Amino acid sequence: KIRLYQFLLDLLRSGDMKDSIWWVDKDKGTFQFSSKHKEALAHRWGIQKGNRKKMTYQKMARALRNYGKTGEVKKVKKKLTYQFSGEVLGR
DNA sequence: AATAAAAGGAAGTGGG
DNA sequence: TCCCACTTCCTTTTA
Repeated sequence: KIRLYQFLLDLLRSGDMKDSIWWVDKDKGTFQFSSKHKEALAHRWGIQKGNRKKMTYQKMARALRNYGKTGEVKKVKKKLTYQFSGEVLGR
């Protein structure tokens, strides 16, 4: 199955949920979720995965934080903002 | 208080 | 066996 970081990168490239997520600085790989519309994006992630429970933004961000150690996605010190690694952006 | 973002330990689930 | 890549649950902290 698709990995969470790839699902988010794919959405940013397609623009299909432009009111839920957007690039802040695409050259740096920084992106930001919508305060009011992030839950719809989280719901889509859970459905794509076929998870038993409804996915929430809180649970999706819990998964996002696990990428901090390996580097694929890191939290930025700005509201609802994260950053992909150069490796993820290049791949 | 009400609301929200951010955090992570711990245990459960999937598919190797 | 036992790690993958999350998911689920619960609690805490800060603004």
